[PDB]
Amino acid sequence: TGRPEWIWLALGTALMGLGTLYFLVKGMGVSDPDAKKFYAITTLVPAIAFTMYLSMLLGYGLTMVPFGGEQNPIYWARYADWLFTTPLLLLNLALLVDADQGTILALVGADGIMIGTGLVGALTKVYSYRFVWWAISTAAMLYILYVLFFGFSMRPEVASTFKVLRNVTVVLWSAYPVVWLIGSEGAGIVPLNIETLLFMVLDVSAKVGFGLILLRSRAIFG
Ligand SMILES: CC(C)CCCCCCCCCCCCC(C)CCCCCCCC(C)C
Ligand SMILES: CC(C)CCCCCCCCCCCCC(C)CCCCCCCC(C)C
Ligand SMILES: *C/C=C(C)/C=C/C=C(C)/C=C/C1=C(C)CCCC1(C)C
Repeated sequence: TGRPEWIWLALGTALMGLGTLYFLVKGMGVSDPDAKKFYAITTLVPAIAFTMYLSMLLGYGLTMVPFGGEQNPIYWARYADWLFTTPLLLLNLALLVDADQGTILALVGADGIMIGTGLVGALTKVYSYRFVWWAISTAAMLYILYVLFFGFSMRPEVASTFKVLRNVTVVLWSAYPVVWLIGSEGAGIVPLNIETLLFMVLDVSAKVGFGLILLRSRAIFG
């Protein structure tokens, strides 16, 4: 289409759809209750992202936000996606290490704050305050990363996959605040189409690459 980032939204739609169908097919037959949860979470995540990617691709998940005296294209549909998929991703981690309920509530809650303040920052029309919201959201993110590293005798398989995915998590999730800051939601240093490319590469890796690593490990089986 006529938005140059369409190709990345189309590619992301395709890859999230394909990942969803792959994991769907893959978890066919699975009968281990514990495995079941990881497959459910793991399939649901790019399923949701598939729909929100599609929503962006078709223009529904896009709005215009006036700031800097300009009419700025903001893909709000990403926060609808992340609002659900990032806690689910954190749930995969939390389940893996058998986290306490209170740690799960702290993560999910921190995560909703992260995304909702990100969303608020995304939609805020006073340019400076956009970054106040960025900052609070980043602080929730840093809280989450804190908890993933310092907040948790588990099976060596679980520990191993958990350390890998945790690593994967810290490196990819940390990139999102940077992209937002330098891209069109923030300082407008990086153009929207490049930003969408970046978020697509992060999202696919954070969702599909992450679940391919998780769904590969025997850590998911009781
Ligand atoms: C009781 C304790 C822990 C601290 C009180 C001492 C006073 C110092 C200020 C707070 C410092 C503690 C956190 C250290 C790490 C940081 C990254 C602090 C960043 C400071 C800047 C803005 C964030 C808000 C703050 C007012 C803490
Ligand atoms: C059979 C397997 C392993 C995967 C098929 C599921 C579908 C999803 C798409 C491929 C995902 C797997 C790799 C995860 C990591 C990444 C960094 C993917 C980046 C995607 C974007 C462009 C690169 C080309 C791709 C089409 C894989
Ligand atoms: C499914 C995709 C994932 C894992 C997306 C993760 C997104 C984040 C970690 C977002 C973080 C942000 C902040 C820390 C700063 C403000 C803006 C955000 C929402 C991009």
